[PDB]
Amino acid sequence: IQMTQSPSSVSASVGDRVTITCRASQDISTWLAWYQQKPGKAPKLLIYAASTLQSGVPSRFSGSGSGTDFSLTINSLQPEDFATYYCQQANSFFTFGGGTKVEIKRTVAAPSVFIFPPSDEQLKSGTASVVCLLNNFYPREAKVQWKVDNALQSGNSQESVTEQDSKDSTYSLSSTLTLSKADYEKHKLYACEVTHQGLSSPVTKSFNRGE
Amino acid sequence: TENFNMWKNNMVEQMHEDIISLWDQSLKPCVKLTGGSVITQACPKVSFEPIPIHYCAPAGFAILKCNDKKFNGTGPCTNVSTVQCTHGIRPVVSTQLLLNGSLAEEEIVIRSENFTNNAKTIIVQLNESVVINCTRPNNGDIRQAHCNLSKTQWENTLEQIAIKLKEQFGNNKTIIFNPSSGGDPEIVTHSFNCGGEFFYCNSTQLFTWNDTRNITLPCRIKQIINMWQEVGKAMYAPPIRGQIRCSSNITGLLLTRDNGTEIFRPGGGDMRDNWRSELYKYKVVKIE
Amino acid sequence: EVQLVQSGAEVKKPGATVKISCKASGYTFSDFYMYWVRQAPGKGLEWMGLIDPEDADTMYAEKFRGRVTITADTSTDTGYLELSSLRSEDTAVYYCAADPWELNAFNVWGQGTLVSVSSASTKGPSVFPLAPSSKSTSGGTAALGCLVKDYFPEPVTVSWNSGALTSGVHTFPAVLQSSGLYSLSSVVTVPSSSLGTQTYICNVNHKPSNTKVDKKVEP
Ligand SMILES: CC1(C)CC(NC(=O)C(=O)Nc2ccc(Br)cc2)CC(C)(C)N1
Ligand SMILES: *[C@@H]1O[C@H](CO)[C@@H](O)[C@H](O)[C@H]1NC(C)=O
Ligand SMILES: *[C@@H]1O[C@H](CO)[C@@H](O)[C@H](O)[C@H]1NC(C)=O
Ligand SMILES: *[C@@H]1O[C@H](CO)[C@@H](O)[C@H](O)[C@H]1NC(C)=O
Ligand SMILES: *[C@@H]1O[C@H](CO)[C@@H](O)[C@H](O)[C@H]1NC(C)=O
Ligand SMILES: *[C@@H]1O[C@H](CO)[C@@H](O)[C@H](O)[C@H]1NC(C)=O
Ligand SMILES: *[C@@H]1O[C@H](CO)[C@@H](O)[C@H](O)[C@H]1NC(C)=O
Ligand SMILES: *[C@@H]1O[C@H](CO)[C@@H](O)[C@H](O)[C@H]1NC(C)=O
Repeated sequence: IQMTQSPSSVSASVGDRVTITCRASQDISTWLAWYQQKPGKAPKLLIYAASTLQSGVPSRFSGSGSGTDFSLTINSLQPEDFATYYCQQANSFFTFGGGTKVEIKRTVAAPSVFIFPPSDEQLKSGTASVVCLLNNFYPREAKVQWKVDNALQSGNSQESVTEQDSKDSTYSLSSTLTLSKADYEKHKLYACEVTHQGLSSPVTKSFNRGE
Repeated sequence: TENFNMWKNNMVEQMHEDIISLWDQSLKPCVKLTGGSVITQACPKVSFEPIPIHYCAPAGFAILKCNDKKFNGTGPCTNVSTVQCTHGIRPVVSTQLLLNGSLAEEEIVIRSENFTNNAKTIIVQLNESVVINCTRPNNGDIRQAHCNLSKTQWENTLEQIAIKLKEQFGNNKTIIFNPSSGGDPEIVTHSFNCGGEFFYCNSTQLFTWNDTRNITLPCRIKQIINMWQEVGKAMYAPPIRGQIRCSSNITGLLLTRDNGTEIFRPGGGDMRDNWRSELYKYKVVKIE
Repeated sequence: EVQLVQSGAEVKKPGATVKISCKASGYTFSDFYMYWVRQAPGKGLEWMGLIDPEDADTMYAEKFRGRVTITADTSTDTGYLELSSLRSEDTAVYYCAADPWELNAFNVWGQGTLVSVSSASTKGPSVFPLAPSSKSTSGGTAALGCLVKDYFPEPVTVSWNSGALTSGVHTFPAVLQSSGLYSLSSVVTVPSSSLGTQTYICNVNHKPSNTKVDKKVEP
């Protein structure tokens, strides 16, 4: 009743052969189905019975396995094959796997760091949000820290990363620091140091409140 | 000249535990729900092909057989015979209708532990079987099925049975048959296992008869069933795509009585009664 | 011909009960299984349970086994899902699936139903300018955008210059604050030598509250 899907993430280039696996805690014979999902779109069935292909689905998709061990493979990787795939139990219950994301592999790219001070319109409302932007970088892994007056703070900030772009195949991260009007006025130096694989040393973009 | 008894019989409980152990070896559920516990396991697709089972007596014991043409199953038998093993009994798990059973020697014989009691199940034994074909269309719907039998032949059966009923409950009475009032799908419909699949056939045309060519029964295949071995639910694997056919003989029925008139409805549920209809002439006794 | 139409999105309080419906068409509704699956934003697919309408046989996942209920009205050909004791963790898009061709897989899917659970009431967002500056310019490029803060529930659409500007436009997914309110940001990279001539306006839209806002970003 438990499905393990590995790896969790895989990066490849166009025209490559991708292969993902799927493990079942209990013997479920040949009752496994594979799905394809894209951000915003509903899941589309690809392979059922752990081998039989769906009518309309490209022939470059093939599956195999039986019992507890399965696997999905693609003959050639097309530009529309990049997505998330799931394996599903289908003997009695229909438990899904963790899923696996297929991302595009490219050369390392250094993030363009920019910082935006709180607007006058927000300060009038009673709050103050600082935004740190990391534009176009790779891989997706990156660290962003907030330091107020050289003091590392945590618990008062959140971030979000955009999906992999299609033109340059990079990512962009947005980190927002939110404090009240009073708290924000009790300090002067606001900075967000960034550590990335494409950066030799931690880059820091800062500004003094009232500049 | 000893006393026989089919209701307190020990052999019935003997094979009941045997059939249970048989289903655990061939027809294993994929999900089992019993006593607030969720159990999951392997669920292989094994076809269920019944085979005549001969029950013999252990070392230091013997099986006595009663040879009475009209023995109600309770009382002293004058024609007692000593045998080694019983006749080939085909372990057919079902409800309402008894399949592939043994027929009556002379005429129909209705048996009951207590006719006066409406709670006690009534076991009917025919002296002539009525063939019923339950097939499943080949590769519409995979869970859809149907059964066919002779309408006229089934009419006579009901008529002959109704005669035996009044012959026991008094002549001046009206015998009417009505479908099950309610209950689980297995009880309300004629349920049975064929080709490893569980069939649930609608039995409204068979049990809607009044004193004053063929019959097609619409059936369905389920995966979630109410276990007969014990209390709880079980979920089996998806049905096979191949053709499923099973021609069997109706050799008996299970009736249950409850507008001042005699109304009889299809019974079943306790598979013990199914074994009784075959072991009503046998009993195990220890050799002295 | 064969499609599953679900009910519109809803909003519930932590502790209330929600009930979703799914109308089927193009096949014998009472002769096939109906499945339910939910997906939390950022996470993967999660099976909840199934049902055999004609007899009302159900099977629930171990997680929801205790506060979930699946039914199927064969009179109107509509399946229902009910989850009680709702929490902030139950926020996700719920789907009702089926298998008309009997392949033992979810071949057909509904459009989905977003169920937002939070102690926060429905509220329109507040748009804040992200003015360009020497702290956001790289050589010949400049960085600007808009900040949509404190809104509920989702979703929110954002365009620049009425869809006129698309190049270098990045819109980030929203983030759920501890207050139970959402907040997201959208930025754009443009030539620095065009900041004092070209006008930049972001367009924010919030349907759940009927809130449209057009903000002009200036240095
Ligand atoms: C005594 C009583 C009332 C009988 C009930 N019987 C059944 O559920 C039953 O016979 N089910 C069944 C299952 C498969 C087939 Br094929 C045919 C029939 C079950 C228990 C729990 C023993 N209670
Ligand atoms: C069966 O026969 C015995 C012995 O003659 C008798 O006592 C009993 O009433 C009979 N049972 C029925 C149900 O006819
Ligand atoms: C079966 O019972 C009927 C009466 O119900 C009887 O006429 C017939 O002789 C019995 N068996 C035969 C020979 O058909
Ligand atoms: C059968 O039921 C009747 C009516 O309740 C009762 O009087 C009689 O004693 C019962 N016979 C038995 C249990 O042997
Ligand atoms: C199946 O049932 C029919 C009556 O419905 C019967 O004529 C036939 O003999 C049975 N099986 C065979 C051998 O075709
Ligand atoms: C059995 O068939 C009759 C006649 O078509 C129908 O009215 C009834 O609903 C059926 N019973 C079940 C349980 O499907
Ligand atoms: C009854 O017995 C016949 C003959 O052996 C067999 O073909 C048929 O499958 C049996 N019926 C059932 C329901 O097992
Ligand atoms: C029904 O099948 C049995 C074997 O399962 C067979 O012995 C019997 O003759 C058949 N009934 C009749 C008389 O058609």
